Amino acid sequence: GKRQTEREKKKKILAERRKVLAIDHLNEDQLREKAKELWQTIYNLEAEKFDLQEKFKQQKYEINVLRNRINDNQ
Amino acid sequence: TEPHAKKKSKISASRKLQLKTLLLQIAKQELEREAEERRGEKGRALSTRAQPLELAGLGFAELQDLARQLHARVDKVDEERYDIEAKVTKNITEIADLTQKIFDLRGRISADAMMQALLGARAKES
Amino acid sequence: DDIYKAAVEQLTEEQKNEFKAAFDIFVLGAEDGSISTKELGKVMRMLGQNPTPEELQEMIDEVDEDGSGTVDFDEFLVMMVRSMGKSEEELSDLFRMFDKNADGYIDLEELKIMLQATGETITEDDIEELMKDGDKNNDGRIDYDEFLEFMKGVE
Ligand SMILES: [Ca+2]
Ligand SMILES: [Ca+2]
Ligand SMILES: [Ca+2]
Repeated sequence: GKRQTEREKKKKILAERRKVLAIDHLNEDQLREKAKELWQTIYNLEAEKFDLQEKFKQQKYEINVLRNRINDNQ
Repeated sequence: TEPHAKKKSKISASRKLQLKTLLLQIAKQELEREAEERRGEKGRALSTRAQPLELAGLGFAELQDLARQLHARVDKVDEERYDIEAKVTKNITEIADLTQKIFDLRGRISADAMMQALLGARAKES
Repeated sequence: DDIYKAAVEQLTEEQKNEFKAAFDIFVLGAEDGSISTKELGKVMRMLGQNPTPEELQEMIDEVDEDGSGTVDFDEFLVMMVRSMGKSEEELSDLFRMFDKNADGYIDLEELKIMLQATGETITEDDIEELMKDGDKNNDGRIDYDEFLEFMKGVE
């Protein structure tokens, strides 16, 4: 039903966002920089995850208020 | 319905307005305080979740393996981000729907011109 | 209401005297010395307007404070000032700041805390009257819709 479409959509979006790692020509110095680059990517993704978690909490508050307003005005 | 008493207040509407204005100011200060505190919290969360690289003393093959390890981690973190994003998206749909619902449930001449017409030259102050 | 009432409080005596002279034209010949839809309609038409009886009733209801169905001089002053704030999204964020236990309502304790934080000398009367001003449905707390009306026109 709805679950296998959500799952295939997730797989599809993550596949499209994935970058190719090609390191086979790099020397030691280039590899150290490549590692720093990947670390920064992880950092930025974690930062975005944190923003979304904070948004989620504000959204739960907003939804609770909306539900109360609806109940009180019915 | 029958007539009833007017609402009466111990304090002037002018006082209430001053208090409301100050109330909005301090709420706005608390909002800025919340944002600053959240920035601090974000810094600390990122210290834990994305700790610094230790590259000193890794040889060539170790560096190749580290790049592969980090790239794999990129995939995992993106998946976790996607999962929270999906919950945020569903909340947006719910917020939009409830906002419409509450909106539905909840669903001349100026004194200046009037004073000039009625009173003519006797209208000065107003 | 509140912002209009405050404007009325700040009218000069001579301004109020001129408004009284206008009020006297409206009420000329009225049984109870008050403006009904009959007197209001007569004057609006004299002024070149053509309101429907529904618009007339609505004009009265907007300022009628004792449910008399008529406008007395005090209600007339409010009508006059009305005839001459923040966004909802902005007020929604500010509401959350009052709502310290996150229950979707501003209670008396939360109002008190906020008022004290202003630095002004806060009397018990300040607190009780603001709550009564905000709480339209007499449950002793200010909900989101009440908060919007409560802060309407506040800078
Ligand atoms: Ca009345
Ligand atoms: Ca509360
Ligand atoms: Ca209430």
